Amino acid sequence: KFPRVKNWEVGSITYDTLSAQAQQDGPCTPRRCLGSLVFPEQLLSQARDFINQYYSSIKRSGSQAHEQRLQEVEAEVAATGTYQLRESELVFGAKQAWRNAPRCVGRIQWGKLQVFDARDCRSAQEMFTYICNHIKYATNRGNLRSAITVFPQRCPGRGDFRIWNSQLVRYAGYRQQDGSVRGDPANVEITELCIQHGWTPGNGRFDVLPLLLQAPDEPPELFLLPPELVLEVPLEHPTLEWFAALGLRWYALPAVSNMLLEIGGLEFPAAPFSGWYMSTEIGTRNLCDPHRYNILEDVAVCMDLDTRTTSSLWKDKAAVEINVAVLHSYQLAKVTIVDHHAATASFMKHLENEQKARGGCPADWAWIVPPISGSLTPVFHQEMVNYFLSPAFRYQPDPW
Amino acid sequence: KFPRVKNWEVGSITYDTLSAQAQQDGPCTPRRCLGSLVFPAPEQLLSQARDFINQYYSSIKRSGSQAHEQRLQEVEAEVAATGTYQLRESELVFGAKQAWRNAPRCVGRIQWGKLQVFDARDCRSAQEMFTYICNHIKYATNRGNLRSAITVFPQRCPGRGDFRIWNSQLVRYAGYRQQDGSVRGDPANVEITELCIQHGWTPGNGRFDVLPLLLQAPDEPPELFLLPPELVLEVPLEHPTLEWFAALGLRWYALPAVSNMLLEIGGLEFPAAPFSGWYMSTEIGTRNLCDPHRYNILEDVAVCMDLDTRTTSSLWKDKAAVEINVAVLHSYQLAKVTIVDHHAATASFMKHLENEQKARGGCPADWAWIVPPISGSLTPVFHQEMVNYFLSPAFRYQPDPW
Ligand code: HEM
Ligand code: HEM
Ligand SMILES: Cc1cc(N)nc(COc2cc(CCN3CCC(F)(F)CC3)cc(F)c2F)c1
Ligand SMILES: Cc1cc(N)nc(COc2cc(CCN3CCC(F)(F)CC3)cc(F)c2F)c1
Ligand SMILES: C[C@H](O)[C@H](O)[C@H]1CNc2nc(N)[nH]c(=O)c2N1
Ligand SMILES: C[C@H](O)[C@H](O)[C@H]1CNc2nc(N)[nH]c(=O)c2N1
Ligand SMILES: [Ca+2]
Ligand SMILES: [Cl-]
Ligand SMILES: [Cl-]
Ligand SMILES: [Gd]
Ligand SMILES: [Gd]
Ligand SMILES: [Zn+2]
Repeated sequence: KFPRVKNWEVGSITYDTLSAQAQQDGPCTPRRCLGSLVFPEQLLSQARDFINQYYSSIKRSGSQAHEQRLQEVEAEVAATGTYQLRESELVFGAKQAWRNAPRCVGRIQWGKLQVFDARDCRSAQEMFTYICNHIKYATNRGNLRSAITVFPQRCPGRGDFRIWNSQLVRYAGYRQQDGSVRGDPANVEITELCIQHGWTPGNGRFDVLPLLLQAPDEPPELFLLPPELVLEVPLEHPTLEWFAALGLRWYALPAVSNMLLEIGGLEFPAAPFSGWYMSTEIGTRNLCDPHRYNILEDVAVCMDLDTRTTSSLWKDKAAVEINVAVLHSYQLAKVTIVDHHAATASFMKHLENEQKARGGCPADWAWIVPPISGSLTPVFHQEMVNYFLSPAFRYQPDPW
Repeated sequence: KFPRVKNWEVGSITYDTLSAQAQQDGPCTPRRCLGSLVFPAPEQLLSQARDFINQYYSSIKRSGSQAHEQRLQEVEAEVAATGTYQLRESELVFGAKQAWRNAPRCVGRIQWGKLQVFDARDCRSAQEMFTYICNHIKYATNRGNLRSAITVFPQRCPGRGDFRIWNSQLVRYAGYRQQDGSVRGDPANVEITELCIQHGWTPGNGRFDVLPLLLQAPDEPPELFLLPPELVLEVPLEHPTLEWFAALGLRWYALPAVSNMLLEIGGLEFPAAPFSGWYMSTEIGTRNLCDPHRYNILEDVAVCMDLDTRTTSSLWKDKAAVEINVAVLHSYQLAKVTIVDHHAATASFMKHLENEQKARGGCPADWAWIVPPISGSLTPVFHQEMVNYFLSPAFRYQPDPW
């Protein structure tokens, strides 16, 4: 009943007792495992259990304020069918939802998160101001700070607050008459929407898209980001002088804007959150994936590698140097970044901390292990258990 | 519906209808996924046997034929009289290929139809067992042009012990528990090393001493057999442009030959059935030489490369690991020993998935084992969603016989 979990480098054994509290159901069955797939009024009951967590979390369970909050939420839903979080409960739910994210390797940071309460928002012009506060605060001139801004919860009968962009900062993706893409291929859909709802297309490879913000029961509105607000890093290499001339750049702040936040039965469909980057996210996935910028062969040609036989490992050598360029360029510009060795070493520490805090830690091995040098990191050798705890971030249908 | 599967590099979508035919259950539940864990009766014999016979007769496009009806009836009668049955030779060849085809953690399954099957079911002693194995090693090594092969020893049957091969692989390097607590040699092989000494093997003291074989005939303690040095093809490691690398004095063996799994065909179980293919270079380069709990040479190579090992942000570990993998591929190709790099291996596996989709409507695959241990997202299988499940016939783990 309690999964035995082994670390093969060390030989250490633990048992995951927290997986018993798995509140929902994942995609796997005894017949088949689907862990590799990317996407695979009684509201009182969720509301009740989250409060118990909260008061247990502050060592005030069954106590005075515990029983009062319970009858409070009961009355609020009885009167309207929904209820309101205390600002502190909102802070706690935000951090827990990060803490419970099985696919995030950055969770050693989960206690330090800046929660911006924006539930008093209405109109997209106010969304936009909340967002620029967030962006300015989180960027902090390159010394990055984690943050989330929470827009009003979904409620019955009412529209919804949605940010149509998947991230707050995204490069455009233009299609050409030869079928291909100039810019970021992942953004061809959001880019044509931006154009169609007003935006004037640039023509470069790193044109920052506008924001398509949507307030309850109106069409979305464009909002162009001030250029001094969006901090970017020109990519250069410590020793390959031609690398800079490739013209590659990326942005400082990874800020995800299209995931739904869920707390004690409440659902916040706009709650963007930001941290800082792991270097492999930029250098390996964003620039070297075949369906993203796909620059691997360009760099290999420039390094004078032999590209007509797979066994010279030219793909591997070019990838490492692109990651070195990324790390060097962010450091040179004093923008917070973390390499996959340091990050995976801190996730090991987080697993050990959580093994003592709550008896385990939900983790998705395929997303924890970095996309280069897998077995050179300690998490490759760590067995992991993936389950869904609440509160949580979840994917959600596109707003169309 | 069946599980919808997506390739993110191409955009394409398939449905894995084959998984619906999964018999034995895996370790996952709707509560929790254990996909990352390494190691998580007459009427059931007949239903497995029946299903296997049906598979065979589909393979040769003779389903429903008279021979198909008669072989089912034949198997039914033998189980009713003896409680077990015997495979025809053709069923055994087909069964061994299907088990390979069904193995979710093997990336080299493009080759599953080209497998040499040695029938050793009439083996009667440990000496005959050793002779079958030397012939296997000789056939498969083939002086460096490796050929896939399996030797099937007699099946488990009631009232008699199993044939077993105590070694996990036919060729392994000794790992000597050093006196100060460390290890000289391969640390993965400390247990089997100590069992060889205790069974009368006089050990050496190198880092690359080939272990002898411990073979167990039914109801008998294991017997010790020395592999003839001329049978064990080994490759000295050198680097194409790092001339000091040869001074490390690194070697690895040509032939990867797994000897401790159980083969299961139509309900029958073969506790000894060693199989061998050829290496993927990351198994030697990354895992066997750079795992911290294996030969753990990564820091030493990095210093000799004059890399800045005092901070992770220079990516010295990645750089050294690449050159170790370069050395392995260069050294095998120089010695004329078959080897495949992880880009070629994973590209051929993508071709296999597409054939299997057309042939059977799916393919069981364990993503964490198919994605190679370096450069994952640079290979195409990284971006391929996969469904993991158990089909039979199958290769299975089994308890250590001691
Ligand atoms: C502060 C430093 C952080 C680092 C280095 C980091 C790193 C990562 C990485 C590498 C992933 C895998 C994403 C991918 O490659 O597609 C991920 C996923 C995720 N992160 Fe973190 N992250 C950080 C902060 C945060 C914060 C502040 C939150 C929320 C409060 C968060 C919530 C999540 C969630 C929900 C996912 C899952 C998204 C998905 O499934 O694609 N992370 N993170
Ligand atoms: C012909 C070239 C072959 C290549 C390149 C190859 C490659 C591999 C690799 C890289 C793995 C992962 C193993 C690890 O990381 O330890 C694996 C596993 C496996 N292979 Fe293959 N293999 C080949 C032939 C064969 C053959 C001939 C068989 C059986 C007839 C076979 C059956 C298996 C099985 C059962 C596993 C999984 C073992 C486990 O669960 O630990 N392979 N193979
Ligand atoms: C705060 C933070 C820090 C950090 N360092 N990194 C992240 C990245 O978080 C995500 C990354 C991705 C990319 C993976 N992929 C994109 C296309 C797809 F949506 F189709 C499937 C998922 C999707 C998400 F939703 C995410 F939250 C977030
Ligand atoms: C035929 C063949 C070809 C090839 N190219 N390669 C292989 C490697 O097959 C295995 C290799 C190993 C040793 C590596 N390691 C042992 C401990 C562990 F079990 F924890 C994880 C795997 C164990 C197995 F069972 C295997 F099938 C086999
Ligand atoms: C198909 C496969 O599940 C998919 O490529 C996953 C695998 N692991 C990943 N890991 C991270 N960190 N990010 C990803 O987008 C993915 N993608
Ligand atoms: C804990 C983890 O599952 C373990 O280290 C696995 C990961 N993936 C692997 N994949 C392959 N092919 N071989 C392995 O030994 C492993 N080890
Ligand atoms: Ca045209
Ligand atoms: Cl990104
Ligand atoms: Cl091996
Ligand atoms: Gd040049
Ligand atoms: Gd040289
Ligand atoms: Zn699973």
